[PDB]
Amino acid sequence: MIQRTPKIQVYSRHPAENGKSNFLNCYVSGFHPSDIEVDLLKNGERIEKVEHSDLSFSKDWSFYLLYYTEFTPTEKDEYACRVNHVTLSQPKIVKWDRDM
Amino acid sequence: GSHSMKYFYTSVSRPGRGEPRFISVGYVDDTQFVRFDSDAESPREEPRAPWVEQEGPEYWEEATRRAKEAAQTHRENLRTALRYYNQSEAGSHTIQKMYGCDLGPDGRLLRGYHQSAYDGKDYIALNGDLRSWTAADMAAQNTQRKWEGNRYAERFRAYLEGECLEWLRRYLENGKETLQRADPPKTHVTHHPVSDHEATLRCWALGFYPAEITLTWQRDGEEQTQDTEFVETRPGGDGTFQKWGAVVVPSGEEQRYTCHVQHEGLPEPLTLRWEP
Amino acid sequence: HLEVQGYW
Repeated sequence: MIQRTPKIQVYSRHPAENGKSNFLNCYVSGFHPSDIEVDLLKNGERIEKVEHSDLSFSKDWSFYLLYYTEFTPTEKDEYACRVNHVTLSQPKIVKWDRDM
Repeated sequence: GSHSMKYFYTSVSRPGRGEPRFISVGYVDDTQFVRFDSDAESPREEPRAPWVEQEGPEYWEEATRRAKEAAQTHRENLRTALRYYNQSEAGSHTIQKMYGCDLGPDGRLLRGYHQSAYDGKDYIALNGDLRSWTAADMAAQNTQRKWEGNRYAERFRAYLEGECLEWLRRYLENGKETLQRADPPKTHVTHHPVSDHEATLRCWALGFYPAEITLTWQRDGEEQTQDTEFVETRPGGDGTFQKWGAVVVPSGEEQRYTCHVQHEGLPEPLTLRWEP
Repeated sequence: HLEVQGYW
């Protein structure tokens, strides 16, 4: 029963521009089993309206999921993605970077 | 152009918490059009695309019935697997099954897919000839002989050359504007200093379809592998896709690097250079 | 959706 650690990407649908409405995305893939819990934080808290795609997998049977929510990038606010999976001793947090 | 339709099934057993959860997703190329979750307040084939939502009650009721049959089959397969691998009913397990067909530019069955994995690892797959099977282990061999005894591959072939193809064409015709239109990627180069002596050149390709794309970096027209990074192609959330590739460069050599992008929607392979 | 059921 192989267990793979989830890959995490945190990005924006469009190139970020402070004050301009945008879409924050968190793509978690290559994980197994499919049991997991993704959450979007904004300054240390969780996001209310957070939708995700339907469970699916890739060629090598690796599961992938896309969580997403609307957000307006600023110079002060911090956005991040938190991932809880069995292959993780503690919830992994990936901070959003407009350069990635 | 060559297209494809595929179904992805995921059944997860959860001892003590009821029946195994079944999740089915339907795809045309890289565009999901249907979904079925057994944990849904109302387990019923749901549409995830506008060019499918217009279908009559027959499509949804029939699709739902078939989906439920599939789920049940996956339950029985879960138990059978518990026998094969000599496993307990108190333990959790996973079964994944992908199966679809590819429509050639002419209209004939190009390729066929029917493969399944158990607990993350390959279980059994239909070979390219669509007539022979490949079992990953001793347990899967039982299934292989089973399907060799009941002529399963033949019937499945009948499915591929039949309903699968016809429905694929129906989908392609009902939504040509979104399924047959390949959009080119918006590409651009960014520069991110990682030191007073090194910098990061990141090549961005955004909002393209389908997902098929190729990004590369070149030092003086060659090809960079050392000090490079390519992230897994990601969805934009609006039916499009993204992908960037970065390279670490000695400060002052940025103008010696070129990003090359190959995509279906591009007339000619793009070549970008950092232009601040 | 495939209508034929492949039992392991």
